[PDB]
Amino acid sequence: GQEMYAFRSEERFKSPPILPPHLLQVILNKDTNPNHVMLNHLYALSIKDSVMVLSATHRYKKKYVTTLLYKPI
Amino acid sequence: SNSSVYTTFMKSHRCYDLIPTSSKLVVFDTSLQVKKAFFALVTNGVRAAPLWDSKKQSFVGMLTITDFINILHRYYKSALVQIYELEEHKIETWREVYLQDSFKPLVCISPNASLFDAVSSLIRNKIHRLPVIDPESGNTLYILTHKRILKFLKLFITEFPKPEFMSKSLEELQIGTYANIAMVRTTTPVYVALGIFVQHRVSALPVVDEKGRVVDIYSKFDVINLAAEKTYNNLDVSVTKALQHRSHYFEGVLKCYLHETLEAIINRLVEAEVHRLVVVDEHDVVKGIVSLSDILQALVLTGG
Amino acid sequence: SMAWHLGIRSQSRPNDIMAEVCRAIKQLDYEWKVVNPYYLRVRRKNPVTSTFSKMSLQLYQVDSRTYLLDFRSIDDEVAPRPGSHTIEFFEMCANLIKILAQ
Ligand SMILES: Nc1ncnc2c1ncn2[C@@H]1O[C@H](COP(=O)(O)OP(=O)(O)OP(=O)(O)O)[C@@H](O)[C@H]1O
Ligand SMILES: Nc1ncnc2c1ncn2[C@@H]1O[C@H](COP(=O)(O)OP(=O)(O)OP(=O)(O)O)[C@@H](O)[C@H]1O
Ligand SMILES: Nc1ncnc2c1ncn2[C@@H]1O[C@H](COP(=O)(O)O)[C@@H](O)[C@H]1O
Repeated sequence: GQEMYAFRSEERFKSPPILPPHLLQVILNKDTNPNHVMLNHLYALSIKDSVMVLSATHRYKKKYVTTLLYKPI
Repeated sequence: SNSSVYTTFMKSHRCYDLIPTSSKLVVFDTSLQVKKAFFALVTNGVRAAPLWDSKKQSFVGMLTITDFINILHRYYKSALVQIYELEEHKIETWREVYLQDSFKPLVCISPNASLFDAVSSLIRNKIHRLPVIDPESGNTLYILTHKRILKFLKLFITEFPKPEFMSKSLEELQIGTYANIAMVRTTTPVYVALGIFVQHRVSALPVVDEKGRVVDIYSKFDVINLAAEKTYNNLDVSVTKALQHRSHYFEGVLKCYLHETLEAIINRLVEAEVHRLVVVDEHDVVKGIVSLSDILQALVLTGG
Repeated sequence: SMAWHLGIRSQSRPNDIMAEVCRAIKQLDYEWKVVNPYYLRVRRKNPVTSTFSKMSLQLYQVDSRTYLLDFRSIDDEVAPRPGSHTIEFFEMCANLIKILAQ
């Protein structure tokens, strides 16, 4: 009959994938106040005074809005 | 003139057509402290923010400079009587404090609705901020204003098979307000100015000298500047001193005469990117105001 | 609105991160599927509106010691009242973060 043996993938999913193909870890929007695949991704400011600021850019037809939600914790 | 190139253009364009390729939108949860919310407006360089009720899971209203004005006036009078509730109010709690039985539900417009419908809704509801909300998503896409609408009209009608009414004066068309003009003087304290805003429901006050000549303009826009300060105690200062906090060279107040054509007024307003002109006589004495509201109301009821 | 950070970062073990997010998802009554050991698809029924919202979670390595949890909303397929896909996405992320992190 003989016992059968298992060769197991291992690795690939040892360690999470590295971040940047083109996805930016930090966005600076000082500006004295055209990017690809950051659409639909959650962005945030550092928490301040028990308030979260969550943000994302979404597309409606050919228009893009960056929405910010200020939300107590 | 009548039936208008304007009326037809407005009926044949969707609200979507005026949304910029890219914009930002600030939304507040109604549990947010009022004080933090108004500071966020300044921070983000934004008038108007839709309000989201998390329990109800819906947009319930807008937060504007007017709301800030109502709150400060209330705060200022309450403090003199040692009541300090207001500035620890959440958006929710202030809303129930004034939206009592008095019901003002959120007014919005679909991206697929006509620009005519937008203009009518703004006028009918006596409002300056019309959120464009996608019915399929429930997402607010943009907040539509009179300024944006007029600019769009100026630009995309800018051909002229021209209505006869465009060559007629504000005088003959009777566009503008020419009585009971709410104004202040150089020395008028900010809290007095607040009271006037609260009573008259008016977006700006001409600042006049001893002879009633206009020398400056105190807008509600200039009022959220106070949300940047940490004390709110500087409401006793004059309108003049409060206006020092402006960004830019203040070239002067943008004026017009009663005898200028609607065309010239529309052109000046769109290029200046301001909400109103102060109507003035030969000698700078204020005779009235012509606002973006006045113009859009005229264009929708067919010019003048 | 000056310095914006993608998702949230952690120096916790990647296995601990994923395991804890999965426990949060289940505690929150969301449904999920494991696409990869570091990539989850989640689906939530709005207990008020009865609508369904989907999002993706992806863990990344940003340092030798640091990981980034990334949240991405998945696009579906007069007065408004109930629902906004975008706001609901934020609340989903917020609920998930609160219920599994720090
Ligand atoms: N789309 C809307 N639906 C319901 N209520 C609104 C809407 N927009 C504004 N309001 C409310 O109406 C009142 C005045 O709003 P308005 O938009 O005129 O204020 P504003 O933006 O300060 O205008 P302005 O500075 O031009 O006077 C506020 O109490 C505000 O919350
Ligand atoms: N007639 C005028 N002359 C000179 N400056 C003006 C005039 N009207 C407004 N301003 C200034 O322009 C700035 C913008 O004010 P405005 O009243 O247009 O508010 P806004 O938010 O830009 O307009 P809107 O409410 O239509 O979007 C303010 O600082 C105000 O003092
Ligand atoms: N200071 C003011 N005094 C009296 N009426 C005004 C004043 N400012 C604006 N109005 C009028 O009020 C209406 C709404 O204007 P606005 O507040 O500018 O949107 C318009 O008919 C304006 O002409």
